[PDB]
Amino acid sequence: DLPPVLYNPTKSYNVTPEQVEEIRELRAKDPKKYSVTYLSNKYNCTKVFIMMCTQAPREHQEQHKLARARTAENWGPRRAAAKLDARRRKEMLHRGEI
RNA sequence: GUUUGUAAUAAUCUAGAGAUUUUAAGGAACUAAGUACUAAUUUUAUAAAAAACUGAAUGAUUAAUAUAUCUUACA
Ligand SMILES: [Mg+2]
Ligand SMILES: [Mg+2]
Repeated sequence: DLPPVLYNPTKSYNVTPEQVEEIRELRAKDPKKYSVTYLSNKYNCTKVFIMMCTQAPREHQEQHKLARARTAENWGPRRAAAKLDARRRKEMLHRGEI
């Protein structure tokens, strides 16, 4: 037999051309309430696909980048260095260096 | 409280060195309790750098994409 399975995903198509429009009007109506997680669970999709059909307005996106930047300034020199190492190992991996 | 011991003044007595009384007097390094009388008392004194890796469980938020082309829209 073959060795154990580690990653065998299954693609699904649960959204229709009409439901895609509902995802667009909702995301633009209230991006705070109709988050991508809420729309993902509502239409039984992946959080990525929700982002492939529509994007939040530029105003809602800037506050997301700020929220992640404010939590980053709370890191000390020891945690900020470990975070940067984790981001470099990933880039090095895809360059064939790891 | 404890300790030392009956200060001075005054009264009386005394050859006079002294005695008696006021007198358990007057003191005191010490102990205990109480008391803010003195000192803890000058305008952001100093030091302290501060959340690793992998697996598992379980959340939040988000383009967390690519290819073709050079024009597109407005006025
Ligand atoms: Mg005694
Ligand atoms: Mg860690």
